[PDB]
Amino acid sequence: LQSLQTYVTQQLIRAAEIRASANLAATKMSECVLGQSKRVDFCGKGYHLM
Amino acid sequence: NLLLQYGSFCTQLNRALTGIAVEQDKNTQEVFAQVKQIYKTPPIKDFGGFNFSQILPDPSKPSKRSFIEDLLFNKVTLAQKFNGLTVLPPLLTDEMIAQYTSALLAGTITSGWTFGAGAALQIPFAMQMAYRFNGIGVTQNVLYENQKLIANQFNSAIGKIQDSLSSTASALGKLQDVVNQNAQALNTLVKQLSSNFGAISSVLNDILSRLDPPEAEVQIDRLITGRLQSLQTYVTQQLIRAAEIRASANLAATKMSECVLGQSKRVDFCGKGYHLM
Amino acid sequence: CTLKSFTVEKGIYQTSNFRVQPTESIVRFPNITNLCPFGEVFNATRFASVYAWNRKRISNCVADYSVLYNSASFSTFKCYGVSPTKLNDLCFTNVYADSFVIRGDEVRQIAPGQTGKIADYNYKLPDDFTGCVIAWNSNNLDSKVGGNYNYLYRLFRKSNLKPFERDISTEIYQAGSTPCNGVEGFNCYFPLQSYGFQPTNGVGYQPYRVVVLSFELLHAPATVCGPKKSTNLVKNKCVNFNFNGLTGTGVLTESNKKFLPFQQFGRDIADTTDAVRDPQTLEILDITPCSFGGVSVITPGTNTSNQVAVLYQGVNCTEVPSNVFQTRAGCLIGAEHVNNSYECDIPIGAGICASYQTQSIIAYTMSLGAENSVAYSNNSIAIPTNFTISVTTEILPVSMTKTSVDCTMYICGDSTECS
Amino acid sequence: QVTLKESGPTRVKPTQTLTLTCTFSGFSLSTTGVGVGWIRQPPGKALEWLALIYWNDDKRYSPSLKSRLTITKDTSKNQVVLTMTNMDPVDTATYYCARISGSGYFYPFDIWGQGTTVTVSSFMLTQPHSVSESPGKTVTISCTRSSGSIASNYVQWYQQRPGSSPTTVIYEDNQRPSGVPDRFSGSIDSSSNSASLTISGLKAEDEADYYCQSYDSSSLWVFGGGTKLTVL
Amino acid sequence: TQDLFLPFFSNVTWFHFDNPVLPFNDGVYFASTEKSNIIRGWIFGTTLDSKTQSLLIVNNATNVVIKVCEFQFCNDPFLMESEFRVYSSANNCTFEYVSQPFLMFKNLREFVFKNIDGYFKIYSKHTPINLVRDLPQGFSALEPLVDLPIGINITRFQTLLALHRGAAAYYVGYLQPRTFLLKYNENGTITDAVDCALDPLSETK
Ligand SMILES: *[C@@H]1O[C@H](CO)[C@@H](O[C@@H]2O[C@H](CO)[C@@H](O)[C@H](O)[C@H]2NC(C)=O)[C@H](O)[C@H]1NC(C)=O
Ligand SMILES: *[C@@H]1O[C@H](CO)[C@@H](O)[C@H](O)[C@H]1NC(C)=O
Ligand SMILES: *[C@@H]1O[C@H](CO)[C@@H](O)[C@H](O)[C@H]1NC(C)=O
Ligand SMILES: *[C@@H]1O[C@H](CO)[C@@H](O)[C@H](O)[C@H]1NC(C)=O
Ligand SMILES: *[C@@H]1O[C@H](CO)[C@@H](O)[C@H](O)[C@H]1NC(C)=O
Ligand SMILES: *[C@@H]1O[C@H](CO)[C@@H](O)[C@H](O)[C@H]1NC(C)=O
Ligand SMILES: *[C@@H]1O[C@H](CO)[C@@H](O)[C@H](O)[C@H]1NC(C)=O
Ligand SMILES: *[C@@H]1O[C@H](CO)[C@@H](O)[C@H](O)[C@H]1NC(C)=O
Ligand SMILES: *[C@@H]1O[C@H](CO)[C@@H](O)[C@H](O)[C@H]1NC(C)=O
Ligand SMILES: *[C@@H]1O[C@H](CO)[C@@H](O)[C@H](O)[C@H]1NC(C)=O
Ligand SMILES: *[C@@H]1O[C@H](CO)[C@@H](O)[C@H](O)[C@H]1NC(C)=O
Ligand SMILES: *[C@@H]1O[C@H](CO)[C@@H](O)[C@H](O)[C@H]1NC(C)=O
Repeated sequence: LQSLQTYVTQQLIRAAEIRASANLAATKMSECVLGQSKRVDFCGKGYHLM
Repeated sequence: NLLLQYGSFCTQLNRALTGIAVEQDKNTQEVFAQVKQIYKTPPIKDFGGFNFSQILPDPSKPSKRSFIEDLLFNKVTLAQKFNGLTVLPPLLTDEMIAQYTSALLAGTITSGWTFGAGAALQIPFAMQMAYRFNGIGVTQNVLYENQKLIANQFNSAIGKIQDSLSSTASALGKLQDVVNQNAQALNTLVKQLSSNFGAISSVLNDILSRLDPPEAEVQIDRLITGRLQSLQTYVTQQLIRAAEIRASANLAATKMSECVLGQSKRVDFCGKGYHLM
Repeated sequence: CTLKSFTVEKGIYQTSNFRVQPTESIVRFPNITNLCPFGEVFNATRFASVYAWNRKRISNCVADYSVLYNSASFSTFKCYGVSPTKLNDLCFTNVYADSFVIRGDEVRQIAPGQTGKIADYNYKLPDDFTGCVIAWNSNNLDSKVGGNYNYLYRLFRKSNLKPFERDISTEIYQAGSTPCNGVEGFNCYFPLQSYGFQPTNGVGYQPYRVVVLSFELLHAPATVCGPKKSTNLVKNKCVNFNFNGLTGTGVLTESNKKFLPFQQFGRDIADTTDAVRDPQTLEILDITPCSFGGVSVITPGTNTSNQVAVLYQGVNCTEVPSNVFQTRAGCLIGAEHVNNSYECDIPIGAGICASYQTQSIIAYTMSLGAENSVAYSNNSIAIPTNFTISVTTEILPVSMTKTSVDCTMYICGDSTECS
Repeated sequence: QVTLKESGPTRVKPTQTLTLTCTFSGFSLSTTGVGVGWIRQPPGKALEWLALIYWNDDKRYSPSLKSRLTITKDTSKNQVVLTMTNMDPVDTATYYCARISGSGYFYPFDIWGQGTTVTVSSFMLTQPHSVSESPGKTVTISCTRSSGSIASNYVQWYQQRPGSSPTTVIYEDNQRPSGVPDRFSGSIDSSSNSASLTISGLKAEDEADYYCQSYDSSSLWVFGGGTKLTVL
Repeated sequence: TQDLFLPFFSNVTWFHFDNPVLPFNDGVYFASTEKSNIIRGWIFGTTLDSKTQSLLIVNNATNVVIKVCEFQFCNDPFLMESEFRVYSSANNCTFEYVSQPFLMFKNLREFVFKNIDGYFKIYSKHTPINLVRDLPQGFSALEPLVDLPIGINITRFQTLLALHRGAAAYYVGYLQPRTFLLKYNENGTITDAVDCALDPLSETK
């Protein structure tokens, strides 16, 4: 039971990082692809075109 | 011998600690190493009346640190070396971080935001300030007709920031809280070794000597389980805090990329009011 | 073996840990002083009579029993309550010494459960006695050519004498029914008689000096302990120690802190001992664990070369028993230091990185990058005349594998009792 | 394991003086209370003690043979030398070197050496000679003291199987050395002035000669006459 | 630390002439005012009679006499000298070890007596202070000087006053277990302490 609880806690911890990465990817897809971003280095080095 | 039959909990704990410790260098690299070249400020200081000597590095001091950085380092104060655990030194020293900050400052005061996208292009500071004023929606003629007043206001503001930072205000509490909580967690982990956990005594030698060896296992095992549970709790707390530290590092890296290497348009991201630089 | 693969990649990997073991295990103890007065009991020139045996109390001193063991004059040496081989280390509260002079054949009945004239009338020893009985021949001292007539013993007495009791009254014995009232008539005799000690008498008639030692244990703290030994000091090495019962393991070094006169050891941080006063020289010695740490191996990958370097973290590098270089994160062997600086290939720590020369492994200080100075002036600008477009790749994870684990099939495995 | 080596000349003449050397291994004579001794055993007559050397500089000699005995120690290479003069043909016997560790009143000769045979060329203790006992039922052997009391000093018992050195079976009148069978026991009869060795059940094999000893400052180590035990 | 400490701002009885017997109550804080050479020692015991042994401490002109011997004291024991009007008989004496005397705007003497685990522990210090008739201000830590392994029971005590043919003031306070927080300077000397139950502010501290 203790081993199972440790595994569950580790999975719960990793899920938060996965969700944060997914949120960042969704924001980047919304901003860089569907428009032209003005904030620097958000969609690559230099002046972002598309 | 009794611990080796419990499995591989300690391998997982060591892996978790290694994963926590390895990402601090990654955070520091992704925050401070955004520049590719070490730019040096020119020996001349003709910046149109602006005075940057309060933030430029001082060669009179051995590690070439800035005055405000010296005050910040002196303001922040305090682990120890003992049996059981050890502390690892960071990959990047303070001198390298200071050099990175100096290079970023020189690039941002000698070339504007051009160095953040490619090769650095020189430009007088007044024309860069006119660029920024045109960016915030004000014509450049008001700058060219009020240059001395703006320079004096900037110098007075820098002096006021120096006075406020030297006023022993509770502004450096963000780092002090992290240092204090890490220190107290480590101290609690160390002090948990003196607990009894239902055994006859906390001392292992007394248990193994006073009692008969084929019947002392019923006393050893409970102490082992208690110590393992305390270690697991400490590891879980460290893993939880690492996520907050990483999120703060990501926010700091984004702010450094956007506010310093360019002129931000989103409000309140780089200070109250219309952000200039 | 640790990576579970026959080929390894370039980098640094932690393999195992190392320790330093003790070698001496010294023990210290204070000076041995205030010896118990055994001399004035055995070597005393005056001895009491049988019926008026002396009694002496000895407490709060170390009792050295080796002098009695190695003495070559005692005739009998018997202990009736304790193992006599363990007298040198056992501790007791108080002890007593009883000394008298008796006939040689009378030494037999100085023992529990034995009956006799002295046993019943003069000196009775309880059956639960815990002590030793010592006697030796003293014919040359208590006997004279004219015959000694000073020692006395009781031979007429109405009732048996209880253990550890003394009767000094010398009133006449009432053998007859009529009260004698001090007259020296028939059935009225002196309850004491004298020994006819002569140098020409037999062995069974010669005087023998007897010393009886008794050991008692009470609820009071023990005072009469046995002597304890000590060893010499060793410094600047990993060694076990025992300072007045305080055990541990560490390196003993000199210290600059000044203890109070009544203080012994220090518990400054986390209730851990780090300084201990020496009980002999009254000096303060610092305590520090000798060494412990991990071992890391630096390799450029088995595809390139098989050469490796070994790094010990947090080591002064003087206890590790090739190029040896001392780094702030512990020394590493098999790597050659250089004056040059390059970009970091394999991180080590504290601004030190290692790489392959491409044919040896070298260690160097990190280089942050190329250093250039921009030509700044108050009337000069730089304007590009061309442009290039570039494409970059960025990868972000979005999800992982979905798994589900059941308890009864994992924890129990279709077992009814387990469920 | 601690062992002792003794060697020397075999032939000897009434006009010649011999010497014996016992070399010991596994222990050092510099240890506290450690001592090495010499005990001779005649072929058909009872064994007796000759001389002893302690860890410090003090020597013990048999009172009846003090003039003819001299023992020297050498801690440089762990050996002791015993020399005897005035050769007389009745001296022929088997010589042992044994180790004793303690004061003398208490500790018996725990470790004995190997038999060395020397042949010529050109306060008492009483013990029954022999007892015969059928197997199974218990048997006792007495050892009485001529002068004094048997309770004045400790009594130790030995057994000596043929072709071997004697081994302790009872020490300090109640204790048992490690490894001996539990059936061996001892007691003291204070009234009759005698000590008895009791074997509780003849369920094993015991073909040996049993001896008793005691210590006194005037008389030093003294051995009994011995008892021959056989199984019917 | 959690040990037997005298509470802060606690009442202590003040005497003057007289020497009544007082209960021990597992700890006693004894203080004697300055310019006072009358107090010589204390008598410790259970009933101060011939049934049970009693501890006697007397400081004379050059040394201190320590006896836990059997005693039968008088009604009012007291000490060109008129001395030793304290007992009438003393036999079966077990501990008789003489030690170095503790003492040879005069000094203020403070003593703490406690009997734990069969040991008698004495803590004392001397400092010259004014303000004869009141307990002074300031802070002071008492250092141990002697430990007697007597093992007897102590439930009552009485002080001994030297009389020549004379009133001296002394303070008596009783200890009880409660928690204190001690402060150590750069040396091993205790500088300040607080009581963890005196005030809510002290609880926060
Ligand atoms: C600007 O850069 C482009 C390349 O990005 C140059 O175009 C090349 O010029 C060289 C000159 O000989 C030719 O050989 C190549 O065929 C051209 N094209 C490419 C794709 O390389 C251009 O000359 C540069 N200058 C200007 C003024 O445009
Ligand atoms: C800039 O400020 C520093 C300190 O406030 C001062 O010493 C220096 O003279 C100033 N520079 C100019 C050009 O006024
Ligand atoms: C008595 O005297 C002898 C001879 O001087 C000495 O060896 C011994 O130590 C003394 N003390 C005792 C207790 O025998
Ligand atoms: C202990 O004895 C030694 C040797 O006589 C001496 O040097 C040392 O000062 C003594 N220590 C004490 C505390 O008496
Ligand atoms: C080994 O390294 C070389 C060059 O570094 C590379 O070309 C090759 O693919 C690598 N792997 C093998 C299996 O040779
Ligand atoms: C290692 O120990 C030696 C001897 O104490 C010392 O001289 C040296 O400075 C130590 N090394 C480091 C890196 O401090
Ligand atoms: C690096 O240069 C220094 C001179 O400052 C010299 O002492 C040292 O030996 C050099 N390093 C190596 C590995 O030769
Ligand atoms: C700055 O401007 C002055 C004129 O105001 C000029 O003399 C000087 O050369 C300029 N500085 C540089 C570096 O060109
Ligand atoms: C004082 O007591 C000591 C021992 O405690 C004694 O030697 C001395 O004679 C005593 N002095 C007087 C005057 O009674
Ligand atoms: C000790 O001596 C006292 C003298 O007052 C006496 O009353 C008591 O009975 C004695 N106790 C013993 C055990 O001798
Ligand atoms: C002290 O009190 C205990 C009970 O707590 C009692 O057993 C004992 O006899 C008393 N006297 C002594 C001297 O211990
Ligand atoms: C300790 O007390 C002494 C006075 O004897 C003083 O000089 C010193 O500064 C104090 N502190 C230390 C750390 O020695």
